[PDB]
Amino acid sequence: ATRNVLRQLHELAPSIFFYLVDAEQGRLCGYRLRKDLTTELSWELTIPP
Amino acid sequence: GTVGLLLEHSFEIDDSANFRKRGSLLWNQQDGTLSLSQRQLSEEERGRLRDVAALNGLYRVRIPRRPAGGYVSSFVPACSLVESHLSDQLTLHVDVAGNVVGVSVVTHPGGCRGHEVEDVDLELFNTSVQLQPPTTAPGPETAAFIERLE
Amino acid sequence: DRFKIEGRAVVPGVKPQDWISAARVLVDGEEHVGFLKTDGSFVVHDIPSGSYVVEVVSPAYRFDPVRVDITSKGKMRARYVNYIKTSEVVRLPYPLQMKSSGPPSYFIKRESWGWT
Amino acid sequence: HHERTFIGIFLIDGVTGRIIHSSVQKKAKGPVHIVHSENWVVYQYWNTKARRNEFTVLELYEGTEQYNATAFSSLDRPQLPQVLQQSYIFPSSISAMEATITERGITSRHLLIGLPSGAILSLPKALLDPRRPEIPTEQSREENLIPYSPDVQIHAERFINYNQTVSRMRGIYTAPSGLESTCLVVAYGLDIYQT
Amino acid sequence: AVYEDQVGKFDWRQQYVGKVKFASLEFSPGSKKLVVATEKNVIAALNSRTGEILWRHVDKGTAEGAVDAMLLHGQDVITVSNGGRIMRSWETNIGGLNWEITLDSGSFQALGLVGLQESVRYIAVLKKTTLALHHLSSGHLKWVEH
Ligand SMILES: *[C@@H]1O[C@H](CO)[C@@H](O[C@@H]2O[C@H](CO)[C@@H](O)[C@H](O)[C@H]2NC(C)=O)[C@H](O)[C@H]1NC(C)=O
Ligand SMILES: *[C@@H]1O[C@H](CO)[C@@H](O[C@@H]2O[C@H](CO)[C@@H](O)[C@H](O)[C@H]2NC(C)=O)[C@H](O)[C@H]1NC(C)=O
Ligand SMILES: *[C@@H]1O[C@H](CO)[C@@H](O[C@@H]2O[C@H](CO)[C@@H](O)[C@H](O)[C@H]2NC(C)=O)[C@H](O)[C@H]1NC(C)=O
Repeated sequence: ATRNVLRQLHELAPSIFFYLVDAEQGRLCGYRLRKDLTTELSWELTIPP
Repeated sequence: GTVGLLLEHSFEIDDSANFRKRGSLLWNQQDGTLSLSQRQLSEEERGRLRDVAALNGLYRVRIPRRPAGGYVSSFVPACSLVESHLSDQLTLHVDVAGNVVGVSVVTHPGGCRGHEVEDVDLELFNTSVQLQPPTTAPGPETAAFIERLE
Repeated sequence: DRFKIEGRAVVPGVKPQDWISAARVLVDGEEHVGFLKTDGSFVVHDIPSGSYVVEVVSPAYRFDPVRVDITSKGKMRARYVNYIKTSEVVRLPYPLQMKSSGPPSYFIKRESWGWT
Repeated sequence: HHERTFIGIFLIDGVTGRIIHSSVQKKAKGPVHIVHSENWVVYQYWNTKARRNEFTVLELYEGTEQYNATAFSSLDRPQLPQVLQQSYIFPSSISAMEATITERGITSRHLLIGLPSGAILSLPKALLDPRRPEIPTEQSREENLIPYSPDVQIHAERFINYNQTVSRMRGIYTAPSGLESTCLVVAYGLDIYQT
Repeated sequence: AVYEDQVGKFDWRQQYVGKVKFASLEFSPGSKKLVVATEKNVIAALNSRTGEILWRHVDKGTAEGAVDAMLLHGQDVITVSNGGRIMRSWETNIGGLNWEITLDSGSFQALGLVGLQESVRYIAVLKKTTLALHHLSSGHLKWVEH
């Protein structure tokens, strides 16, 4: 978490996405990174277990 | 029998979640048909949409799962929708048993060339709606091989 | 409703004590595992009714797999293995008489002198 | 139950969430071994109606003109690809599966398969091609494509380990090794093997 | 490999056994052996001079191959496994197998060795309900009591 890395992430935030899979509930989620290293929900899918 | 599903759309300046009712989907399982009933945009809605498209915002669509039991949602660039004269396509992916799995939204054509669109081109929803069940994978054909081997 | 599979394994020209220490018998591809006795015979236990493929694995000799069909009552039959045209039936003796065919070939040969 | 079991395959986009492909294979049971590489997916399963192990290969193609040859943005792809599928019969079980890698991807691609007996098999990828025709034609000849055959055979000459068998295999790892013709393979189970 | 000439020039293999659970070292001891059983459901015989492997047997990896009890007698090993279901008599000298039998249902509690008139000839098996005595030479059941 250096200053240069923090600046680069502040510049490049809206181009990085996370996707998570929960097998117990069969739920897939996808978030997008924000400027201040926070995340917001973008997409969601469900498969009935 | 026919069922009804709510369909909400959201767009904001700061890219938050402010979903509100947009339309209703009528789904008939017997013949497997899907139809949409919606309303046209208001004035301040058009202004806010133009601002969102200017600020490279997003346009989110959400439908529930049970015709507060859950939601399925997706998003598309707003500028790619404004420049397309509100011509878009929605696909509803369903399970094998008949459970709603997902919703997808696309526009034709894609991309953002930075054109200029006036207010008179934002009055109608050229929207297509499609349903999608899973296909069936093929198997290893052998009878033709056996008979040709003879 | 649990049954067993019995058989014997013989390698021609070699007495059994030289190779049984590094061999197994597999039923339905590691679903059931058995080991060879001193003289070569083997028995696998707790096999439910159905159809299975029995083979003998050893890193120095070859053995052909055999299909075994076991009914609900317990009467069992043995036949060849074929994945195309599965309905074909060719009888094989039971209890299993699995005889080796020779060491496997892991390598590729070359060419000798041409003209005398 | 042996008549109401199935395996579902989903090809999805990680950014937006579009389900690019949905498929279901009936009369099938696990475990499932899958390899997903540059353009294709190959997965194996067990078929109960015939009681045999089967391979399935899916391959994706675009049209005849590039939509965009300068970049690839997942927010600007409104056209679904074309999917070609095929299946084959494999006369054994599988303990592991992996694909070879190289520096530039110039050499041919092979699948390393770890059998329960202990040996490791090298299967060419060109054998598993969905474009192989059932009825040979002149175009097939000019493309130099082998006619379809439903069975793949196992030969002892194709093993990469002569008799250094690996028992209870669990993983196969491949490395480029700074050369366009050699790949380093490490198979780890109860034993450890390197070649 | 290929050509039968590059054998051992590029490849190498290392063999292993799991964490030890039971062991037995008393022997002739003219023969140098060390019979061991691990938690990976594998039973092996290691050389004592160097530590190599003379023979090894690998069972199922799931819980249906766990070894419950192990005993040694002369040149033979007696093993009870599969949740008190399978009993085996391993011949240590050759690495083969003398006999293998299946016990009745129940839960294994303890394994013992009994004899008469300065000669051991029977094996005693205890399960939460019953007690059984079997022959040692052939494994045939002698009797069972409740
Ligand atoms: C309304 O939406 C459609 C949805 O794609 C737009 O696309 C046309 O769709 C029709 C129906 O298949 C095709 O025949 C046309 O070729 C499509 N247009 C183009 C440019 O490819 C359509 O353009 C939109 N506007 C209308 C119909 O006025
Ligand atoms: C192919 O995609 C690239 C990436 O989006 C496009 O390049 C961008 O084009 C827009 C306007 O078309 C410009 O505002 C951007 O500055 C461009 N970015 C880069 C990195 O080049 C390109 O135009 C697309 N090509 C076609 C034929 O549509
Ligand atoms: C695996 O195969 C190799 C084949 O080379 C065996 O090595 C040969 O063993 C014989 C018997 O001792 C020797 O006469 C040869 O000289 C060996 N070949 C070489 C190149 O050294 C090897 O023994 C086999 N593995 C086992 C466990 O037997």
